[PDB]
Formats: sequence, structure tokens, C-alpha cells
Amino acid sequence: IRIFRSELQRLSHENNVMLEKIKDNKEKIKNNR
Amino acid sequence: HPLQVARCTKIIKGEDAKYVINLKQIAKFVVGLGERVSPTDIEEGMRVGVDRSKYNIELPL
Amino acid sequence: VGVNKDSYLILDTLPSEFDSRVKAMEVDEKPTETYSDVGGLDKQIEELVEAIVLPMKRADKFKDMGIRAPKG
Amino acid sequence: HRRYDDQLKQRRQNIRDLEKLYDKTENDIKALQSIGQLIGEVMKELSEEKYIVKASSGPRYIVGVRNSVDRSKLKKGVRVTLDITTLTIMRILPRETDPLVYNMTSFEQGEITFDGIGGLTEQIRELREVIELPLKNPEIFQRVGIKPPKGVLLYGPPGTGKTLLAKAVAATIGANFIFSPASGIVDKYIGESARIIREMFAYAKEHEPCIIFMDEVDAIGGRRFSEGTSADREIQRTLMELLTQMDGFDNLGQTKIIMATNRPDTLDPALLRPGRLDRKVEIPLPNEAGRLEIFKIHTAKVKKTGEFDFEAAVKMSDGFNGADIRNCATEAGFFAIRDDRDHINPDDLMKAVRKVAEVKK
Amino acid sequence: FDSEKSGDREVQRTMLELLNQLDGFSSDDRVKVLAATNRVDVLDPALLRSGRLDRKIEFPLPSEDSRAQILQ
Repeated sequence: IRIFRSELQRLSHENNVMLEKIKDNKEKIKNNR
Repeated sequence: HPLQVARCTKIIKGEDAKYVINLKQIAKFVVGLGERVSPTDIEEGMRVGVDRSKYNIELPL
Repeated sequence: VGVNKDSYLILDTLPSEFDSRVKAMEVDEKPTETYSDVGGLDKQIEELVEAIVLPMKRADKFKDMGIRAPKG
Repeated sequence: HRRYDDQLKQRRQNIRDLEKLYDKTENDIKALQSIGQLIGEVMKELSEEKYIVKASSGPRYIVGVRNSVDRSKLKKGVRVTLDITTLTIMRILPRETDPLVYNMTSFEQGEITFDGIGGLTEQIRELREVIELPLKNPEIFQRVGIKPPKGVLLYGPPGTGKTLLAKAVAATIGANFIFSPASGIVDKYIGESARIIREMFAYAKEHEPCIIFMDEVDAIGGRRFSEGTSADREIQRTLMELLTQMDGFDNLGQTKIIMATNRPDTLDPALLRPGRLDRKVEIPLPNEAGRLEIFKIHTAKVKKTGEFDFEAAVKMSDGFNGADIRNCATEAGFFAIRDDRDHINPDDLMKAVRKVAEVKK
Repeated sequence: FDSEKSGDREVQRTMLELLNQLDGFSSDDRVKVLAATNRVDVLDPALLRSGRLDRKIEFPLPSEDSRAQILQ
């Protein structure tokens, strides 16, 4: 069960990068409208 | 209060009694996000008005 | 269509609220009337059944013939 | 324990899908930071780097040039993109004032094929030599020494041959189909005279493979007496402008003017002189023998019996063209629905003529 | 004989959009558009065809026996 946990940690932080990227975009698009 | 003219320019309010309507034929505005009825005072009174053209929920005043 | 007041730039579309719908337009779902209320028009009523009512019933019978039913 | 690898693969699918969605959102936000400009039309050319234009947001202005300005494709009248800040021309656009796709009918190539215009082949071959040949290979008349004809008049019974011959010319040649009815020019309303012909000449100037067609010329015509105007205000301005377009300094070499009416007597004799209308083609009325090929187009296209007789229904038909028999074939299948048949009874089309005779002659 | 459709575009665009909407479904019996007026002073070849308003139906004054049902 220690195999998939290596690639799961990568996809977990890659989701946070896309989350923090859109988080500033969600507040920016509402200010641009 | 008697109102023979009403206008507003670049006002951000809130959907509910937002108004922001320019009664002049130039730069016409509307109101979205549901329906509200406020026959007495919509938001501020005063520069809230209708005059010629019907716009959305502004009819009660 | 939401646009800027100063620069007049298109930003985002808006939902339909005031469409200038031209009110006082009569909308009635399946009214109640019969052709026997107004008589003497059976000559014209037959023309209304032949060119309107009957092709309105089933459009598959006229489609198998390759023709097009009149719309009015 | 190995079944959890599917959740790892489905997790990566959500990362790749959302990443493409977040990238499109950022590009849409960056598009909001762009700055648009105004739009106008050049009223007069003052110089190479200076043009007199007319803004859509205000009165006439005089602007400059910005970048990517082609002096060959940009001249007086060409629609431009006006700068609100420095008053310059940002881009180049074709000339449009009144909508050309609404008041004027424009379609790619043609619609009606050569099957519906059949029987005119003797006049069709002569029509292709004076229209199709000069638009494709102008060298045909250059070696002969004859000038190509500008206008060609197709006249006949109303609704008979006017629509069929109009869309057939654009289909065989390949040029676009321009339909400009004469009923959209002359009015009791003030104006609406020159602006239609000038912009129609501008549309055919931008797109070379085009052919202009008209209809109902008899309403805008008439010779009066001295070619003056009494209640003719919109009639005379139209008749004179049509002559100045072909014989003017700039004609349409890639576009031929076509007019549709009843009789040539309803047209201004000024337009009948050589240099404007060089060709007159008469559309006859198909008789019982002539209409035999008409019922083989629309009526024979739909589902019919193998024993169907074209000679039985033609005896009751009087002056029915390809468009007029559309109601005959429509009413023919109306009597066959009661017997539950997928074909058309030859006796039902004979009874369908009496139903069409209530409207058509 | 007037071109005033170009003068007032409310009348022209209503007719232009009418030609596009009647051609939306040519095989469907669920699209039907009719009209009624006092008389027809103008004939439009574009409106006369299969699938549009074609057949002229005249409505004269009611007959003798027809008025007995209305008064009833």
C-alpha cells in the first residue's frame, strides 16, 4: 500500500497549485466584472 | 418627494433594491437577479425613478 | 449584454429579464371554443380543417409521401 | 490492495481536466484587459497619411494612421476602426452601412440547378456566352472585338421563370447570388434612393465573384413624358443612378446586372439604350406540352406510383410553373391520406388542381 | 409600392425574421403560424409557397341561419 502513496502525494499538491492559481483568478474575475 | 428627474452613474449595490438606472435615453440600464417590489422607498428614494421606459422591477415607484 | 459605461467594452452576458416583450400579448393555453358557436362558416371551417387541422394531427403520413404540409 | 490504483488514475484525470479549464479562465481574464476602439467610415481622402472620416459615436472627424495600414485596400469610403484616444485608424474593415445580408439577399453560389430552367437551353447557351464566358475568360470577346453586355433583362409572367432563372445563373457559374428587389428602393418615405445602389455597387466591388439580381422592375419604372419628376421623386433618382453605374468611371466587370419584370415597356428608355441593357430574353408560358417537363421536377421528386400519368393532370393545369405546382403536389397527397397509401394517386392530383385554382389562375 | 420597410426597420425586420422562423422546421406539424386581417391589398411571392401563408380564405358576413345561433 506504499506504492500508490508516492504518486498520490504529487497529485495532491498539484491540485493545490491549481486551487491557489484559480483562487486569485476567482477573486480577480469578480473584480473585473 | 416630487421627482421630475432621476439618474445614477457607476453605483454598485446589492440584486435586491439595487436600482442603478439612468432615466436618460443615453446609457440605459436594467436590473436583474429576481424580482423585488418596493412601492414606498426602493433604495434611497431621491434619484431613484422611472419616467418614460419601463425597466424591470422599477414599476412600483 | 453587459458592457462598460465608460470604455464600452463587452464583459459578460446577462440573463433575460426585460426583453421589451411587448406586453398585452394574449397567451391562452388550450382555450374553450367550438365551431358550433359561430355558424355559417362551415365553408371556411372546412378549409381550416383541410389545410391546417388535418396536417397538424399527424406529420408522419405526409412525410412518407415526400411532400411538405402547409404551415398556415 | 491493488484496486486503489484506479482511484489514483481517476485522480490524475481530474488534475488534467481542471488544469485545462483553469488555463482557459486565465486567458479569458487577460482578454478583459484588452482595449477596444470605435468604428467609422472615411468621408473624404485628404492625403496619404490623413483621412476625413465619420465616427459612429459623434460627428465627422479627421484621423491619422496607426499600423498595418495598406494604402491600396484603404481609400475614401472604406470602413475604419477609429481610435478614441489619439484619433488614428487601428485596423481596416470592408465598407458596410445598411445591412447587406438583411435588406439584400446574399447566398453562396446558387441554389436552383439547371433542371428547372430546362426547355430554355437555346436561350441558355446564348445567356452563358454573354455572362458565364466574360466573367471567367474575358479573352473570348477580346479577340472578337465586342464589348461585354452589362444588363440582361429576364421578363415574363409574374412568378414564372423569374425565380428559376435567377438562382440558376449563380449556380452554374459559381458566383454568389445577390437578390436586390426593386420594391426596396422607391418609397413614400424621405430618402432611400442613392444609398442602396451605391452600397450595392460597393458590395460587388469587394467580392468579385458575385452577380446582382432584381425583381419587380415595373414598379420603379415608367417614362413619364419628358423624363421629369411629378410624384416621381424616388422613381427618377433610381432610373438615372442605374445608368451612371455601368457607364460611369467604375463599372462591375465581375458582376452582371439582372432585372426581372413583366414587359420591357415598363422600363425607362434611358436604361434601354445600348451601354446599359444590351440583352432582352422573353420568358414564354408553358402550354400542355410545355408543362409536361414541369411536373417531372417537383411532382416526380416526391413519392409517386409507377403507373402515375403526367398527361391526366396537365389537362386541368393552366399556367403552373415549378413553384406553382408545389401546391398541387401538396394537395395531391392530402386526398391519399384517407386510403393509407405511401404514394400519390394520379386521380388525387387532378382533384388537387381544383384546390389550387381557388388561389392560382 | 413603397420601400418604407427601410425607413421604419420595425416592419422590415419583423418580416425578415418571419421568413427565417417559418423555415426552421419544415417537416414538423408543431410549427404553425397563421394570420387574419380585413383584406389583402398586397401579394408577396416570398410568402406564397408550401409551408407558409398561401390559401386565401375570405370571411363574408354571417348568413341568415348563422345569425340564429349567435342570437341564441
